[PDB]
Amino acid sequence: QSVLVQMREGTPIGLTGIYQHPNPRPALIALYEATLKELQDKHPKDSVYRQSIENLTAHRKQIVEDNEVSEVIENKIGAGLIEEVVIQAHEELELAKKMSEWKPWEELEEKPLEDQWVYFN
Amino acid sequence: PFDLEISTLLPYVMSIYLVSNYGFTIVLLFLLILIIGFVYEINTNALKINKHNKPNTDSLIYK
Amino acid sequence: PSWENIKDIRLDPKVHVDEVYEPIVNPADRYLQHVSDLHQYAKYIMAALPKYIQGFSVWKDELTLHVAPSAVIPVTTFLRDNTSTQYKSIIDITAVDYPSRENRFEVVYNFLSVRHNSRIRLKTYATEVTPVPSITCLYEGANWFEREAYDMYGVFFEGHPDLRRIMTDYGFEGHPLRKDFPLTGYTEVRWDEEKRRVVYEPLELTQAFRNFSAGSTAWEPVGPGRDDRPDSFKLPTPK
Amino acid sequence: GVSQDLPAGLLDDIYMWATQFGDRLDEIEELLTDNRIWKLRTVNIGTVTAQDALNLGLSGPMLRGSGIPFDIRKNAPYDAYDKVDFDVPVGMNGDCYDRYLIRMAEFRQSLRIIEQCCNDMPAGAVKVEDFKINSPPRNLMKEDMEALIHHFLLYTKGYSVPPGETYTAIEAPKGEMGVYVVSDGSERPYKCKIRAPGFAHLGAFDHIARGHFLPDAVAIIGTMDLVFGEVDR
Amino acid sequence: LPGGPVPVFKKYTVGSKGIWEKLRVLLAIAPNRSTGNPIVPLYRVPTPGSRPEANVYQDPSSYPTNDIAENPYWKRDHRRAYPQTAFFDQKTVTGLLELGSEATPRIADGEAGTKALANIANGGVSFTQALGKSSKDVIYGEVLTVNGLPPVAPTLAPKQWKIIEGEAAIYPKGYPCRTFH
Amino acid sequence: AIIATAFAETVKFSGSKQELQKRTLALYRQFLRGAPTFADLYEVQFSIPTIRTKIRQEFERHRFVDDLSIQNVLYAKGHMEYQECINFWKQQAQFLKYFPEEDDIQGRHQPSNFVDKFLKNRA
Amino acid sequence: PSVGQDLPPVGGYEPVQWRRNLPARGFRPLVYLAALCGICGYGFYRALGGIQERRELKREK
Amino acid sequence: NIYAGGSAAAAPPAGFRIHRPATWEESEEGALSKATKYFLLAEMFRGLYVVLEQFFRAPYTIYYPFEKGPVSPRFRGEHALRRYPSGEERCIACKLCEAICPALAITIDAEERIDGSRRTTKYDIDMTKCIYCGYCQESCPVDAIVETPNVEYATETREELLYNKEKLLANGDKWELELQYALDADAPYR
Amino acid sequence: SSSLYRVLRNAWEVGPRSYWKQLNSIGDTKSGRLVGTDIYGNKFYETDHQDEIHLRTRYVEYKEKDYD
Ligand SMILES: CCCCCCCCCCCC(=O)OC[C@H](COP(=O)(O)OCC[N+](C)(C)C)OC(=O)CCCCCCCCCCC
Ligand SMILES: CCCCCCCCCCCC(=O)OC[C@H](COP(=O)(O)OCC[N+](C)(C)C)OC(=O)CCCCCCCCCCC
Ligand code: SF4
Ligand code: SF4
Repeated sequence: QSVLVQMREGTPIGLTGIYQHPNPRPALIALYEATLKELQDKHPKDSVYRQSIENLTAHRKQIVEDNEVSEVIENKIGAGLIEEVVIQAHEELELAKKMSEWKPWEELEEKPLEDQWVYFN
Repeated sequence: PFDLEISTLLPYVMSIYLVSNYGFTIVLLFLLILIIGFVYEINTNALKINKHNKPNTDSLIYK
Repeated sequence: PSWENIKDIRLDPKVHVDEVYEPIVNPADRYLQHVSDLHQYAKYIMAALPKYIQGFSVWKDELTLHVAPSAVIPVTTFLRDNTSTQYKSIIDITAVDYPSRENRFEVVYNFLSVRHNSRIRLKTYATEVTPVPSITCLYEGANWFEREAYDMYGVFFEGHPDLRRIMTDYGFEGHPLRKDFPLTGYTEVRWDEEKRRVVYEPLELTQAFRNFSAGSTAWEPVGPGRDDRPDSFKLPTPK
Repeated sequence: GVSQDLPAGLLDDIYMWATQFGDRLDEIEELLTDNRIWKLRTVNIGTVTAQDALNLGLSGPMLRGSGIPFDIRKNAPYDAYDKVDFDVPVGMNGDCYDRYLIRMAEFRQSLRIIEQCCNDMPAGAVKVEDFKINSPPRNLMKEDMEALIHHFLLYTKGYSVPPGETYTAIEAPKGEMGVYVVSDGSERPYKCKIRAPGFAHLGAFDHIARGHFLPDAVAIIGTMDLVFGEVDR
Repeated sequence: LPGGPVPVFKKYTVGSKGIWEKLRVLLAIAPNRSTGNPIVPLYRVPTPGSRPEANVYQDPSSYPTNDIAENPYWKRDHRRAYPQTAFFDQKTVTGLLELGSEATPRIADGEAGTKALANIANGGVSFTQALGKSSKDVIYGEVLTVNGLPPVAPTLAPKQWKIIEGEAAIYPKGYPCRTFH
Repeated sequence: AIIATAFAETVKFSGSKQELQKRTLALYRQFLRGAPTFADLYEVQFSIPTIRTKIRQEFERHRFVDDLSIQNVLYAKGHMEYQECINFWKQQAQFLKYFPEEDDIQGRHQPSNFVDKFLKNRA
Repeated sequence: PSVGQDLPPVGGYEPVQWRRNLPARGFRPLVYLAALCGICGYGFYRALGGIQERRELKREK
Repeated sequence: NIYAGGSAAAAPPAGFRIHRPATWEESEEGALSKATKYFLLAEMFRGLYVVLEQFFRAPYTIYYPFEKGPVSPRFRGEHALRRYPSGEERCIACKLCEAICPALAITIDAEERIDGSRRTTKYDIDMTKCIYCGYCQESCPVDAIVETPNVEYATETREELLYNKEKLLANGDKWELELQYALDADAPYR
Repeated sequence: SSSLYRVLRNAWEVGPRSYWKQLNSIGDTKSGRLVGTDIYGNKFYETDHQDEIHLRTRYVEYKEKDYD
């Protein structure tokens, strides 16, 4: 399937370039479930990154599942308007897709030198 | 072709008394035949230059 | 209701204190709670990307992440894309040379999340010839900055469309903001009458530059000073 | 801090100017705001979407032209702007006309600042307390041995700054302007760097000015406010 | 409404007089507009080189700093009380995850605790191994927030916006600029 | 700055020496084709083969450079100089920086031996 | 102590004008159009009356 | 409550949602009333009448060689080396004006003279690299060099614009009556 | 102000010979009160009159045809 994350033409909104997004919450909860599924499948359960984004998107998805109207969920979420929120959930989905390729839970590959990181005491 | 009409309306304006009631209708018909070619021109937007500064109409469909 | 009958301001009772009272307080004391919050945030950021973050430093509500050059692009994307961070706007990026280090230049990136009202710094390193990768694929506004950091410093940004000089002369040989380059430089300009063009010549002054840095203090002018580290983030003494 | 004290009778004068400036700026607003020529010449020119205004590094009146409510003197306040009450104008369409309308109202808000600071001005010292970072008064240094020593040292050598690094950003009327200074610990800065606000604006010119006509490449220069002491230095 | 229109006799401007004032109340757009010129006896009299206030002027100061005898300067200097850059390696964060903290030390047997510190100080354990060995309560207490959520990017003084809508706005309805307070 | 300048190249660093040799080969071809354009463009006095032999000589300067990384910075600087020269951004007074000795004989009394250098103590 | 400085008045200054002073001036637009049609139509009255008078003069000559 | 993460109390304000723009049919103006303003150019005539009002008011121009503009005593122009009462050169060669000058305009050589008093042999200012910051006047403890409010000294050669000790002693001679007026009003504020 | 009555009444007060001299000197017609004279010889005047803008009150009448 395919999902819409940002209207680039439609009913105007306070931000320029964003417009009003029809049916924000099904797109929102589907984008959440994609983040949950890919993040559970491809990251190790020890890692702190996986733990907090699983908890974070579980918290946001709980808020979106509970309340029925738009203006109250966007107060409980804490981010901007829900068009902007759908852009953010999209963005963290793409981030969680990139992190499985980059694999950052490994120990660091390039250790610094001792002469590196000195600043005049 | 608009200039040539404006100089074609110049013989009439000097003889407007002589051709009473008759050359009036002929000049009406002449001007109306011109006006429909003019509304062709304004419906085609021939003299307007568009802008290729499109605001990215197409939205963000994903996956 | 006239402009001659308007009252004057200059004769009226003006406020008069015999004595003003201003309490004295360290301006570093107002930061301390937010500086502790900034500590906890940065410890989380290091625990999230352990492969890519070598260190951090918190000065006084100023956070700096300390990252390798091959680790530039994976950290920056995180700072853009994670919802907790959202450092959308690039502010200013530049370089500083320490000639005493083996990797001469360090490259600093400043970001601002206008959502969370937060700033962040990202410091990497680069030698004169080895590069640091460019974040201009992420940010449309970064490239001019990167390119400015080119011409003054000679730091390279691999993967950069339109890397060349900016805000120096076109035929300029050298990189100005660099400790081996002298102040007045190498060349000068005059109008040769013969050739009927300006000519670029080796440098010569009618008054020599006199620096007065020779003659600074011989007493160590400031102390070590205190610390803003909270009691949670320093190592416990045993027993 | 400040160089020296105000002259003796300036505070009664900045009021007398403000009372008439409130009308002198209504009048400039008349033949531009509702001119159909000035409107048509500036309606969809220079349109900046709110997500592109951040990637380009744009700030001040150009970021607040495009919808996003951010200014440093409210968000991260400094220099007693918290104590002074004002409002902020922020446009909705990213055009040159909402970048115009928010400039026209920051005049209003600035005149409000001037009035609220003329009324609430306190007494006291105008420079910092101590004579190890700025000079004593000439009454004192001709009498005081300590203050003559401090006067003679703050000008030959200067004061010394603790070793460190800072980026301090405030809001110029052009937009966010900051400075990144690296302090050696000596009395000369190891490194300074201004972030010119107009540098990022002129660097964002060809992102916006594609597809516009040639007259509309000039009214867009006037909104990004290029003074060029900023952009190159 | 507090800053609204005031008439032009409270504006310190040369204005008009006589029958020519009655003429210009007719021929005007708004009658309460000044003409721009300052009043000559009011604006800048006496000139700045001849002021009676310059004879009486004396250097200002505040009381706990101009005090002749109670303060010493070392109590009230803050240039020399500057704080330092808290530079943290990767290995000192492993120390903070495994040794503990000074607020909550997880260290017993201090004479053996120094030796327990020393291998981390030499690079015994790794940071990923420190995160894996760490308990769920430690990870949710000090790395994460206590609910299990990532810490929000901190700001010093949060700003809560309030849009002014009615007649207190700077532009009325129909103009594309809003005031945000 | 979405789109780039006309004769631009995204700067890219090659880990093999033979790819760098191919790129400097292509770059000499690009300078050498554009020398009639430079002679027309900067209104110079002399002939096109002097520009071409200047281009050859400036590559003759850096032939025996060993370090690939230094060859890489040297290539990037040379392509930037090409992009400035071909787009007509450099002017004729900075184009003729490259020819300081051709335009005029500086004068008599060129010091070659120790004695002529000594009589003016190196000037 | 701080003597000889400039200080605000003890009562404060009067409030300045910082609101927009743009009052809507003019008649209604229908008044201007009705006046326009009246001025025009009286002009057409005098003009076409003069044309007919000039025609009678041409008859006489 | 507790906020999510990516989430502060910076929620959107009450009323950050726009209202939908009005169509043509939901407007209070008639088509005839609106288009009378269109074809009879209403606000154009209003802005025309503004500058017609400005035709009938007083201009601001002053006539320059006959009427000068504003002066505060703090104002800075050309340079002057003052003298004591009963004529002594005031410059004790302390080099403080040289050490502070941000554009390196000052150059001084100093020698002990026949009296054993410390005086300048050579004092000099380049006025082509002076930037008029007034630090040289703020720095002098004797108050030997000042800035006279003369700006009308524009020259035709550069050689004339290089001021040695003699040109500046002649200035501090010439302007001394005026520098009295300046430092009677400035010296408490310094 | 820029009225004709002001230039007319100042031309009447100053007198026709000094009017012609001030007209060859400046464009304005000014009536002052002789505050003092210069050591170089330059008479200075200050204006009482009500319709005077700010920075118009004081002026010089020079001596030479070539003035500085
Ligand atoms: C020298 C001869 C010049 C003639 C002017 C040019 C042609 C006429 C143009 C029509 C504009 C007009 O006069 O409209 C009249 C209106 C004032 O009416 P109102 O206050 O808005 O009340 C209307 C309330 N209703 C709608 C309920 C009825 O505008 C003005 O006066 C603004 C000043 C323009 C002055 C022009 C000079 C004429 C003197 C008028 C003094 C009242
Ligand atoms: C679409 C257009 C519709 C017009 C409807 C108006 C009807 C008004 C009735 C008045 C007639 C009248 O009584 O005036 C008659 C007048 C004067 O003639 P006279 O010399 O006095 O007559 C004497 C007869 N002899 C000569 C035989 C002795 O003549 C006219 O031509 C003026 C007509 C009014 C002008 C209308 C113009 C309308 C605006 C058009 C904008 C392009
Ligand atoms: S003029 Fe002043 S600062 Fe300069 S040498 Fe003389 S006394 Fe010193
Ligand atoms: S005014 Fe400034 S630049 Fe000029 S001599 Fe004095 S200190 Fe130097």
